[PDB]
Amino acid sequence: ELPSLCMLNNSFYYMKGGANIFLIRVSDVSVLMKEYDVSVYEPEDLGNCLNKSDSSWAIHWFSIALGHDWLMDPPMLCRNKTKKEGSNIQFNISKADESRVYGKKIRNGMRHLFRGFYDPCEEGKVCYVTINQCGDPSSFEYCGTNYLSKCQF
Ligand SMILES: *[C@@H]1O[C@H](CO)[C@@H](O[C@@H]2O[C@H](CO)[C@@H](O)[C@H](O)[C@H]2NC(C)=O)[C@H](O)[C@H]1NC(C)=O
Ligand SMILES: *[C@@H]1O[C@H](CO)[C@@H](O)[C@H](O)[C@H]1NC(C)=O
Ligand SMILES: *[C@@H]1O[C@H](CO)[C@@H](O)[C@H](O)[C@H]1NC(C)=O
Ligand SMILES: *[C@@H]1O[C@H](CO)[C@@H](O)[C@H](O)[C@H]1NC(C)=O
Repeated sequence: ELPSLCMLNNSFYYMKGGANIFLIRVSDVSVLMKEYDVSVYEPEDLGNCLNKSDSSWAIHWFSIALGHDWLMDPPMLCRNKTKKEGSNIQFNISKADESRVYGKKIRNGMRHLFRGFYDPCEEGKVCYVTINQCGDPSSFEYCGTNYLSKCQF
């Protein structure tokens, strides 16, 4: 009934929600841009981030699990599903004054979902949690069997 979660290492994680699998990475680089890419204001805006209808519930579940407040928190950014390059849904957790409180909350959520998670975000620098759906070109090689066989799925 809940999505299944896997931790590969401190930067690479996976979620399985029904038939869909998602690559979740913690990193210090983003190629998304507010007012160019899509701002995810409400849960149903996730439909503009993902080509599969049955994927939105799982991403929403994960957002709630991390502590995202849909009404009040900074909107997630995502790449529009009309782009062939593939899904890229992003939480900005930077240790910088504008996103500081939010990032702390989201890292606490990561810690609660993956007890082995340690904080890799540097003070005054950018830091992100980024999700790509397996099977989109934006997942590159990382949903191959040589990766996923390390997860329980
Ligand atoms: C993620 O959040 C960080 C922190 O708010 C953003 O970086 C800041 O952007 C503002 C607005 O342009 C700058 O004035 C600050 O100097 C930046 N701070 C740092 C530490 O870089 C960053 O742009 C956000 N990322 C995305 C993709 O929107
Ligand atoms: C986790 O594994 C990926 C894929 O092999 C690798 O690229 C990445 O650097 C690893 N992360 C850490 C923190 O070792
Ligand atoms: C996504 O891109 C299409 C064009 O490719 C555009 O018509 C649509 O408004 C975009 N959606 C969002 C939410 O920006
Ligand atoms: C999503 O589907 C639309 C329409 O079929 C297409 O333009 C786009 O390339 C697809 N995106 C991905 C990431 O598969």
